[PDB]
Amino acid sequence: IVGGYTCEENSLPYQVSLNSGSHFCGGSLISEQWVVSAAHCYKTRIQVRLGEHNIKVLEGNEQFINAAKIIRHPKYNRDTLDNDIMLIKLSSPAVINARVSTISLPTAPPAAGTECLISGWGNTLSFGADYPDELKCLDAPVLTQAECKASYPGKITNSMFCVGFLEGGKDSCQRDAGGPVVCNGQLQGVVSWGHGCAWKNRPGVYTKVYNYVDWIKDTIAANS
Amino acid sequence: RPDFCLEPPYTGPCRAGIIRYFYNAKAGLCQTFVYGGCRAKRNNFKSAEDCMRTCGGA
Ligand SMILES: [Ca+2]
Repeated sequence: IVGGYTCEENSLPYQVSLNSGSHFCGGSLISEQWVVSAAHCYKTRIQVRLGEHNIKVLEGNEQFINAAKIIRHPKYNRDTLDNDIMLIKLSSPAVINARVSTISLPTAPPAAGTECLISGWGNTLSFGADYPDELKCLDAPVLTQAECKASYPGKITNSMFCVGFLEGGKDSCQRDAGGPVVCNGQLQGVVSWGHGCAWKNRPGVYTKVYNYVDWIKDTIAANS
Repeated sequence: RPDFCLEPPYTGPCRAGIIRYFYNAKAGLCQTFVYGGCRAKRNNFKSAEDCMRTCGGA
């Protein structure tokens, strides 16, 4: 996250870290045994880290659970980036408590102008590599689909929407992918892609979680 | 070594952070970089050995 601030400790109890060697993507806890992330975060083995704030230091609220099943959306296209969403089933249920809990799936997609919260342990610089120990947060508005398409002509599919700023300096970045965009108490987006991070006129592009509510509920049922 | 060995490393637009190798022609060796997870260019290898086999150095 570029141009954000350190989140209050464990104030985003649905935020997870995906770890393979080290932190490489985020995710969102949506049930006791299921996490939503991005399809381009796929690896064959992933350890999910819940209850984290500082990912380099033991704080005592963490739960580390290996993925038992990892399921990419069947229409994910790795060249257009269409349908960039994935589900991870935990090998055991997460313990739900004050510092680890679920985020609601959305009942309607978010209106342009809605203020949302984007979070992750991704790069904090638009140039360079400053990967933070502590979880970062960014308050940012949903853009109109027209402005989103104008910013990235020809590239915005029906699975995508933009959140952020055209003036530059505030955005998600590498190692934020798969993590949450939360608006009005609902998980509305998955961090996906952009041209650079926080560049002028190039806002963040996110997967529209609302479009996958049925796919998520049915996939959970079929694997549970 | 192929022409694409001389191209700069390419993180690309996706926002994962996946460790990959590229040939750094200035240093004469394969080095690591952070790959975003999609739209890789050709100077992008999953191991140092793959990079050295194709592009040399070291
Ligand atoms: Ca920790």
